[PDB]
Amino acid sequence: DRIIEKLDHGWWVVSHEQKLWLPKGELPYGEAANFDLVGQRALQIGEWQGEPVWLVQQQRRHDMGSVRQVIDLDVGLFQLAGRGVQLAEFYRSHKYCGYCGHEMYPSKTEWAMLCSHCRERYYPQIAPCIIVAIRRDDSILLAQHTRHRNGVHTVLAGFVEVGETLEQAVAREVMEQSGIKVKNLRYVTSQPWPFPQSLMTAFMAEYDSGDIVIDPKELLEANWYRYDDLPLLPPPGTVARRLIEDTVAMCEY
Amino acid sequence: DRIIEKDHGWWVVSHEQKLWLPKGELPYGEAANFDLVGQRALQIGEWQGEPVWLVQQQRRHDMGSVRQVIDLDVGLFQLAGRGVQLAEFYRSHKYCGYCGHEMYPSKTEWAMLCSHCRERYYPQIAPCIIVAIRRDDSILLAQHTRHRNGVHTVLAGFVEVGETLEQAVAREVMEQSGIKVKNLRYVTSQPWPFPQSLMTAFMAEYDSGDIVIDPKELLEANWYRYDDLPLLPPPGTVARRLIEDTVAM
Ligand SMILES: NC(=O)c1ccc[n+]([C@@H]2O[C@H](COP(=O)([O-])OP(=O)(O)OC[C@H]3O[C@@H](n4cnc5c(N)ncnc54)[C@H](O)[C@@H]3O)[C@@H](O)[C@H]2O)c1
Ligand SMILES: NC(=O)c1ccc[n+]([C@@H]2O[C@H](COP(=O)([O-])OP(=O)(O)OC[C@H]3O[C@@H](n4cnc5c(N)ncnc54)[C@H](O)[C@@H]3O)[C@@H](O)[C@H]2O)c1
Ligand SMILES: [Zn+2]
Ligand SMILES: [Zn+2]
Repeated sequence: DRIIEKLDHGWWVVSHEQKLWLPKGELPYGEAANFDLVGQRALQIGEWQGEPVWLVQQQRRHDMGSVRQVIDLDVGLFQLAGRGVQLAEFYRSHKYCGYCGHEMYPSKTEWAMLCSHCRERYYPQIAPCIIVAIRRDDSILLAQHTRHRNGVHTVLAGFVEVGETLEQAVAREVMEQSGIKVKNLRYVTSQPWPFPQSLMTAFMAEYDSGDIVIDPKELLEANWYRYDDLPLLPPPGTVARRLIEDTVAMCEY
Repeated sequence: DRIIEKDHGWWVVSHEQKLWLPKGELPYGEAANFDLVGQRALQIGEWQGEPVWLVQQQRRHDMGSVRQVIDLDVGLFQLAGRGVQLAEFYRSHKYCGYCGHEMYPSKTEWAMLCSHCRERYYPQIAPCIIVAIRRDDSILLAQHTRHRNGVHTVLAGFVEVGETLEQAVAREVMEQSGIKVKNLRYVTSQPWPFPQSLMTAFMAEYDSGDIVIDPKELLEANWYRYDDLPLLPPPGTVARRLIEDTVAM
């Protein structure tokens, strides 16, 4: 944490209310003076290839928008842009102490908010979330979502509840949304997803039993699609798409 | 979520990160046994065809940690952990952190809602890595500065915002021990309500580096041969599960 000088440089995440400043559609890069940031306060949130990544908690007049717009960057830098967006919301969300009502102040030694009155504190909230590609022989279960409305057929996802494992969360979400039981559950990777603050844990699984019965609150439609006859898919750069490619590349025939 | 009547099952009576443990054990039976009739409860799960209830209440005697009841079956201990964490979730959002007004709970999910500014919160689960680092016939085991109890265990740390589980493993191992690892394999996960972690358990393999410990986290660390292990964390912890899987090789 520090006040920005003229000869500070790097990547500047100027963020407020889940948006960040992307003039010309790009993450600002360069010297502080080129963005009128001298004298402002910033937290260094990481480093990319020799360059500090800076979080400035500030609203600009124009070009504020979604961090999704810089998802074409190297994954490592896009994760760091998302860190800034999530940190600015973390601070905004703990202006007051939840236990106490009293105003909070930020730690100097880590990402945390401390109460001026209570002994209590908070750290940023990461929301663990499962996402699973279910295979049935030569086919993959794909579904359209009620709250999306986008023509994309994708795999099944949901937030982990308190007191449950990732494995229980997969079995519970698959059952609730689609009525099927799965076997041979297998972890493959994870992915920070700042929309607003999820951590994806990505799984493959195999069909075991049951018939597709939908919860219409979550799914408009679900079905088994043969690996070479697929519909429209979620974009590259999501673990969902990678899970579907891996499952296709598996189908061995 | 409603008022309790003379109702049955497992009772998680929790205030300020403790629950009521008469005789050291979880209360089980009808509401009248425990002077609970007319109080407010939330059903938080089901165990062997019987409800598990959370009552947000302080008792005068025998309040304790959920750790006392870890000898229960994993599935029930998970539910008692849920009640403790749920009670602390509600207490931690009496007030809205955005605008400062009092919140009120959702009736359709576990959530706290703000009438005044229309933001909400869900229960915080803190993802946390734990990893058994294997080197041929050997496993990395460390003594912790926090507990100081003769127990040699594996390495663990909280995942950061913006990082993967894989980067969190590599980072925590590097910061605590100085070694670089490879061949990360996921094994399992486990809720750990102390106060609110979700452990994601990994195996890794020694790639390179020498052991140089952070004396603010570790007192000591070394490579132990799989059949000549020091005192290990108690069975039933996820740390013990990790070590026993790597011993089995
Ligand atoms: N990277 C990917 O491949 C990928 C793909 C799909 C979804 N996702 C992410 O996974 C998350 C969940 O997907 P979804 O469509 O099932 O939910 P959603 O995107 O429809 O989110 C809204 C609902 O989640 C519910 N919920 C329960 N617990 C929550 C918690 N801790 N935090 C926030 N919301 C909670 C709330 O009721 C809320 O109405 C989302 O963050 C989504 O962006 C990532
Ligand atoms: N299941 C098992 O067998 C097992 C074994 C070992 C450790 N664990 C868990 O993993 C943790 C690792 O030990 P420890 O060093 O964190 O002890 P700790 O709980 O005392 O750590 C607290 C410190 O870590 C940071 N911290 C706490 N919560 C955080 C959060 N959400 N986000 C970021 N940072 C946070 C803070 O700096 C704090 O000073 C343990 O606290 C415990 O919960 C589980
Ligand atoms: Zn306070
Ligand atoms: Zn509010």
